[PDB]
Amino acid sequence: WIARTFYDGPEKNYEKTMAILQIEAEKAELRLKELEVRRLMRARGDGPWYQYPTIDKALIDHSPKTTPDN
Amino acid sequence: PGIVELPTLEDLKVQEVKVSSSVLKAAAHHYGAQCDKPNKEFMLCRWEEKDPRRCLE
Ligand SMILES: CCCCCCCCCCCCCCCCC[C@@H](O)O[C@H](CO[C@H](O)CCCCCCCCCCCCCCC)COP(=O)(O)OCC[N+](C)(C)C
Repeated sequence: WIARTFYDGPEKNYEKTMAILQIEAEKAELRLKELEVRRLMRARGDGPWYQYPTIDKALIDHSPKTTPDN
Repeated sequence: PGIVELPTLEDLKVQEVKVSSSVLKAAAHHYGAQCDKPNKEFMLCRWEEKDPRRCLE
């Protein structure tokens, strides 16, 4: 009676644990991957991250400048 | 890095205009009216090449 009215079967807890373990394992591997990706982008600068501004080339004036040699 | 190329001293010889700035200023308007074509060719070459060594002729 106690088992019937207060508790559930073992399969429920077993499969809930399986799902929880999957979630945590993927989170751990994602954390490692993100750390490595951040390190690579900060070192190489070719990624979307750690992009530091440079001078906009639309500011340059391309006209004759009173002297032939610029 | 690299060796700069310069024209020889013989390459820079020309019959020089030996009149002073007052004579030049007095003649300037008719000079510009008459000698426009070679002057314009030289100045176009000068702002297009951006190099004195490419404009000697
Ligand atoms: C001879 C008898 C021998 C056995 C004695 C049994 C004693 C029972 C009292 C002790 C209870 C222990 C604590 C249990 C707390 C958790 C129970 C909880 O899990 O059950 C919930 C229900 O909780 C109960 O309603 C709590 C009862 C609280 C009262 C206990 C008895 C004493 C109450 C005294 C009140 C006095 C008021 C003043 C009177 C004047 C519903 O659970 P649920 O998450 O759906 O479960 C899913 C699985 N299912 C679907 C199979 C169930």
